[PDB]
Amino acid sequence: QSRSAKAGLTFPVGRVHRLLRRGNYAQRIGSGAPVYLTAVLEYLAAEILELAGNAARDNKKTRIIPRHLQLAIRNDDELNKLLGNVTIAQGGVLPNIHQNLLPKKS
Amino acid sequence: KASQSRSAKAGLTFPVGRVHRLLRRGNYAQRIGSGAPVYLTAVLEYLAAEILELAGNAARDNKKTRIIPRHLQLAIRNDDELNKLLGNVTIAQGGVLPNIHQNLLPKK
Amino acid sequence: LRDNIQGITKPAIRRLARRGGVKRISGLIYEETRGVLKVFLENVIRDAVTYTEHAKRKTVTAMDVVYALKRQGRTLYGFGG
Amino acid sequence: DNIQGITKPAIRRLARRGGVKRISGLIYEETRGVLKVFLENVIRDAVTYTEHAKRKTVTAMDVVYALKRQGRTLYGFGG
Amino acid sequence: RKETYSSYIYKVLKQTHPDTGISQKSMSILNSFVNDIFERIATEASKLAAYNKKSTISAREIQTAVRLILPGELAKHAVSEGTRAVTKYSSST
Amino acid sequence: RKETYSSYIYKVLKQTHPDTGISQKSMSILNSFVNDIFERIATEASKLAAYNKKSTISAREIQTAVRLILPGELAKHAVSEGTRAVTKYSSST
Amino acid sequence: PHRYKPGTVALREIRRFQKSTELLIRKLPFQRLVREIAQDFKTDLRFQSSAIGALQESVEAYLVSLFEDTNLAAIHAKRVTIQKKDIKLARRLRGER
Amino acid sequence: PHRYKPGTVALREIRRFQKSTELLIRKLPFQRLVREIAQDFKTDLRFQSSAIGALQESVEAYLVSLFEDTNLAAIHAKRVTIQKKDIKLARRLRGER
DNA sequence: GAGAATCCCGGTGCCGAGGCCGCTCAATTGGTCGTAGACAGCTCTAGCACCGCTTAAACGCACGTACGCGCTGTCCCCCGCGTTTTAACCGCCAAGGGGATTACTCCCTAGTCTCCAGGCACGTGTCAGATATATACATCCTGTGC
DNA sequence: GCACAGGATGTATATATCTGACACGTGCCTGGAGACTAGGGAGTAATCCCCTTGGCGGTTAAAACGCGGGGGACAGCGCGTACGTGCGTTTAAGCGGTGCTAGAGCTGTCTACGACCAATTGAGCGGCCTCGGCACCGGGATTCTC
Repeated sequence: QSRSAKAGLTFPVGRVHRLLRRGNYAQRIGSGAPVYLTAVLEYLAAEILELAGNAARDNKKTRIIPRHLQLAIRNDDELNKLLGNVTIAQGGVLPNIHQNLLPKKS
Repeated sequence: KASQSRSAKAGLTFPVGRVHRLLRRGNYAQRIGSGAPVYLTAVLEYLAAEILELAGNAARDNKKTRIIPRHLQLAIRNDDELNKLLGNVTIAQGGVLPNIHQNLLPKK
Repeated sequence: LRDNIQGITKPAIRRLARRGGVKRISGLIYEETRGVLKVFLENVIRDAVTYTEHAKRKTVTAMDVVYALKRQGRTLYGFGG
Repeated sequence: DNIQGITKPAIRRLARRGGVKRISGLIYEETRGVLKVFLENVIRDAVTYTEHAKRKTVTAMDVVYALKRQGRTLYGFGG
Repeated sequence: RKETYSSYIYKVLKQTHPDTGISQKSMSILNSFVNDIFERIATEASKLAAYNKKSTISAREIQTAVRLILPGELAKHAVSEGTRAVTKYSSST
Repeated sequence: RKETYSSYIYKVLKQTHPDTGISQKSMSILNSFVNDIFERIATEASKLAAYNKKSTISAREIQTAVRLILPGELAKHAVSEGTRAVTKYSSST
Repeated sequence: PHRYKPGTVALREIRRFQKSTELLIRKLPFQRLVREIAQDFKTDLRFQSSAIGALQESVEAYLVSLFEDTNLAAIHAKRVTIQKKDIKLARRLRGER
Repeated sequence: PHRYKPGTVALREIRRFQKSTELLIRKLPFQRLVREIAQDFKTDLRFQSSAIGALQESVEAYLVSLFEDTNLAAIHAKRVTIQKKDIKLARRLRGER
């Protein structure tokens, strides 16, 4: 039986444990550490795909495009703060206009 | 059969055995070659020697004898290659750079 | 509550500005710069205290704080030994 | 003529992607110089990876590691 | 033969969205994203394990690391669900 | 029992400027500098060797690490002195 | 005999550019520049196809991030026009030396 | 009596502070500041004195770098006087929020 | 009030994103042992708290002066558009050159015991500021008269 | 109103004292070096196949160019105002002193968690296949705009 099932998770605790094993970090690795690592990657992936799915549902699209990924990652200020040094392939820019760049009055 | 270390056998003054020891249990790789500790000893020797040439020249420009960290700050930041090498560092008891922008002076 | 943010006195922000080479400082900048001091302060000391609570120490030593400066790319020398 | 390959409407496209209304005319050659010093860094950062890998063609993954080294990491090209 | 997280991220999505599709280059965005985050958290874990002269990787130093590299409301939520996951793994020994 | 680089760097400045004192705060600057340079070059050489799928650190990837990290003119001076150091090491005859 | 106001068609193409996300540099001259800067280091360097696209997406990303900040620098100077001193202002304040 | 032109002694204390090395803030208000800003994360938390000195020289280096950058931002804006928008512009261009 | 320029909707393939079978390594299971971390104990360093006097430093008020800023006419150099040309873009052939992939073999480097001296930690002999007398000698301040 | 004589005073420069901050000679211990062993990692080499760079040619949006004009940078100029200067009046760091006392750190000892080896089975990777989501082309409603 798979250890991802006994942890109730859908990311590969064996594979990330194996990658951590040749990950060359220390001489010994505990058993619960890939479980906790799998859990935090699962929650973080669930939230970013939740925002991507909501952005897809806002713009009538049922396929994820990296433009929708950029709109999903840059609108949330927390994920913007964590992904501040990272750019996205075919991402695009959020439409932001300073208030006097718009001409005229009223 | 009595032989000395491999630091002088490499003609170097930093301990190649100690930096080798840090290369094993620094767990950067499970296998370490023979030329890696002598080469790393050599490059640390070169950078340290360059730093003390600049610090000694700064101290002789200040005609002191003991290296105050003001001398280290002026040795690092008045040389451009160390400015790109040590851009994000802060040196304890170092202070800032003497610079005046030309508009701030009373040009009259 | 107390005179703790404003305990960093008004000529001190002036002196720190004169270390950089300014001439003219407006009067309304002092509380904003005090805000800048404090907002840098919590997001360095939160890394410092997370390093502290992993060590199971309830005093903050001089080593975990300089690695907390090493965290965001603002590394510091002198207390590293 | 090969040096001037990035054309003036391309700087116009990048500037209006940046969202700038009015552009001064002396921008463009210095922006070209900005390109020829920025991508200079990553060509140096990538061909050293390539020659240490005993290869003489570059790929996506090593220049993505070069961008990751110099702080502006990119996704979607492996890595 | 190379490895990725195709079926797993796809099962996460089909759990939360049974109707949205995924472009392969978008999935490469997510793959580079997830192993980038993995490499950062694992490198910080390696450092902070060596920092306290501990030769072992465990749950407490990745715990401290995920508080310190993930900021607010993605720190505490991830810590809560991961503690739930490790407790439901240890109980189901 | 403590570890440092104090005596070695001490004879480094004595072999070129014997009439020069050193401060222990400045010596802490120097120790932190050599430790930071060591850990930077070693972790980037390790990451670069992980690119190659090479499990062994040899001199070639750390001189590659010199060329990546250290600025170019002092980088070529450093690799020149490193090559004469390793050739003088290799002459065990 | 109609002529449009300066600021109408320009602002509408900023909007049409901001909704779009396609590459703006023509790929073949950029390919020429990256080859001609690469051959100064090692002659006969072959190039993988998506490496050119990675370099292109990096340089549009970095120039867009620079141009937004330089627009902020120019609008801070009570001006609607950028200038090369605003370019070096943004480069110093970015810490790009 | 005889006075000096305003700004002539300003540059004198500029070169006096930039000649100087020591620290320009009293230790006790800093110490109460870090005690009353660190107690929310954890109560009864003691401190190493040289850790307080590290916090000192780190934050003073950040403030002198930020003030130098803000002075450049102000002098680009055809002024010498430094305002709130100079701080906002500088914090936008170093990238931190 | 007109009119290009937008959004919005209907018809065309199509070609790149989900299902579907083989099966190969790679996650998973069971037994062994040694070691690194977990808990107890004890010491000493040093961290916190307060007394008390000091004084450099900060707060507060009055002034006044250089600079921030609102306006105003001036270029004048940037912006919208026809026209051509021109180099980018696309389809596709090729070929050969370089990454990939298996296999064998050496050699190079991890692991272990011995030792002894390299590099410490910890005492003492050896040069720079500070206070102090001393005594003639040049120089300045001060009282006085023509 | 100005020149002359008497008193005061720095002061210079040589010792003596006298303290305070440095480089150098011995325990010591522990980690680097040497010898031996073992095994697996990289080096090399031969082939395979994939892709990558030219190389046409058609063709086509797009850039270069110039012309008319118009909004924005810009030097200047007034005007007020806002921060620099200065000095009386607290004041609160600061030093240092002491008193206490709790936690950092080192050692000891156990034990329990996981590296490691032999065996297992399953599930995800990949070639192959299907098909429908959507960019694209053409026509109609609608929006700022001069």
